[PDB]
This record gives sequence, structure tokens and C-alpha cells, in this order.
Amino acid sequence: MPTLFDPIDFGPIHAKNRIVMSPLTRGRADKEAVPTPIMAEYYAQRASAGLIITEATGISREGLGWPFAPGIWSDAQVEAWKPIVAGVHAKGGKIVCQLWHMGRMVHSSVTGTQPVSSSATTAPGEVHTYEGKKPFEQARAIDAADISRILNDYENAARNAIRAGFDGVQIHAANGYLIDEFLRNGTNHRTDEYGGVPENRIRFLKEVTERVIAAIGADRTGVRLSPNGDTQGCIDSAPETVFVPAAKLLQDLGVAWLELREPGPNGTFGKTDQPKLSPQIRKVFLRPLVLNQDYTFEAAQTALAEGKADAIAFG
Ligand SMILES: [Hg+2]
Repeated sequence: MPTLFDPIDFGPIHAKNRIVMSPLTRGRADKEAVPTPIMAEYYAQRASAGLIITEATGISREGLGWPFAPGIWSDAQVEAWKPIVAGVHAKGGKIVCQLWHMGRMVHSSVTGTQPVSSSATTAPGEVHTYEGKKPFEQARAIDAADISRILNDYENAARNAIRAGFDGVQIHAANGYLIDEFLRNGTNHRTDEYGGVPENRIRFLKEVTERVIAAIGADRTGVRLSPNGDTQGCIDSAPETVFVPAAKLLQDLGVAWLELREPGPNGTFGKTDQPKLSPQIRKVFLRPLVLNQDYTFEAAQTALAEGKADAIAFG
């Protein structure tokens, strides 16, 4: 029965309503990925929304390949977010920081290093750089040390989020970035614990999630997933083999909520779940499920009313 105007809770986060502002990568931060004063206003305007998820924010330079994106590994960065975050709260808002490791979707001319991924692969297309576009470089496959470091940067990133004042964190595990790369058999060829069976493709996610929930609480922790990707075109043959278990695990670990990004209804009047994911995921994940599609309001108001999701994302 709920509507977009009804309250909802994300763990301890008492969201005023069921709208989620989840911005695309504005890209207006400085070259050291420190937020800037414009960003205060950009975020403060969106305070009316039940909850705000930030633009995806780097946990590490290695993982941040997008020019002028912000991050949150540094003390400087934390200090910059602070006023931005407090701006939002002043206006009675809620806001949660989105944790990005781009994986293989970066260029070493920006990260200063070779792209890292679950396995040594090369993404298709070109990549943006402060010098304009370029051929993707092959990646190198993460090893145990790397993993331990990456895991470090995620935990630090979350902790730093809470230091700046975020009401929580969302682990970005979606859109063919680093965690996604591990989950997909096509991007993951490892023969260690982290590869092979579905249960192993899942391990990397588990381990990231575990650190984070250990660090600030499963009740302040969300994950974003995107089985058919972030874009018109793709359709995962059998998303129940990995993604459902993924979700089941997230339930069990205590995770507060789950955004599920899915390239948006194809007509105007075209269907909401087309790919009928939510019912599969609802089967195993019982807390709030956010659907993020590129959505007209009427469309949103629908899904929510049709039971498909508990709140809806826009940007
Ligand atoms: Hg994205």
C-alpha cells in the first residue's frame, strides 16, 4: 500500500519519504578529488528527498578513474565533505555516501597506476581522461596483498564517511566496476578462493561488505547491485545463480537496504521491472529494496504501488 510520500526507514535512518536522489557523476571536485564549495549547494538542494545517495565517491586513487570525481580516503577530503553533509542535515535531510572502486574502468593516466580487476582483462571502448578519450589498458589481476589493501580502503572509506557526518554508506557493487567484475564469470577467471563457483565470485563482495558492516554497522550499510547493467541493451541470462545468492547473503549479513539499478522502462508507457528482477530478490532479501530505473514519476508511483519496491531512485 505505500506511496512515494510515505516515510520509510533504512536501518536507523528515518527517511521523510520514499524518494531517493542518487545523482550521476556531476564531476565537480578538484584534481585531488576533494569536494568543492559548489557541491554544498548541489547537495543542499536535494535535501527534500527522503534520502540522498551521493555521486559515486572514490575510496582510493587506484579505484578512482573519473576526472574530477571526489573521493574520501584523505583527511582533506573528509574535511571538505563535512560542511556539505551538514548543509543537508540543517535542512532535515539524510545522506549516505557511495563507495566506489572503479576496477578496470579507469585509465592509468588518472590513477597513476595500472587498472586492477579480478582478472587481467581490457574493457571495451575508450575512457575519459583529463586529456580526453583513450583506449583502455589491460588490467592486472589483484593478488592477496592487493585484496587486503582494497579491503583496507573500503573500511577506511566508510569510517571516513561517518567522520564527515554521513548517516551511512552504500557500497557500489554494480555497473561493471570492481566488485561486479568479480561476480561475473566473464570478468573473472581466477582459480583462487575468489573465482570459479558462484559462491566464490561472491566472496569478494562478502569480504568488502563484512569489513564495512564490522566498521559502522550492517544497519548503516547498503549495497547497490545491477544484474542487467546500468544501460539499455544487456540482459543477464540467469541472474538467479549469482545475484540472488548475493542478495540472500546480504540479508543474512544484516545489510540495511539494497538499491537495484536497472536500465529504465523502454517505452514511456513501457513496463517497470521488464526483466522481473525484484520478485526474485524479494524472495530472499526482506528489508527495503530501492529500485533505480530511469523513471517518470507516474512510472515510479506505479511500481511502488504494485509492490515491486519500497522506495525509488532518481538522478
Ligand atoms: Hg555509475
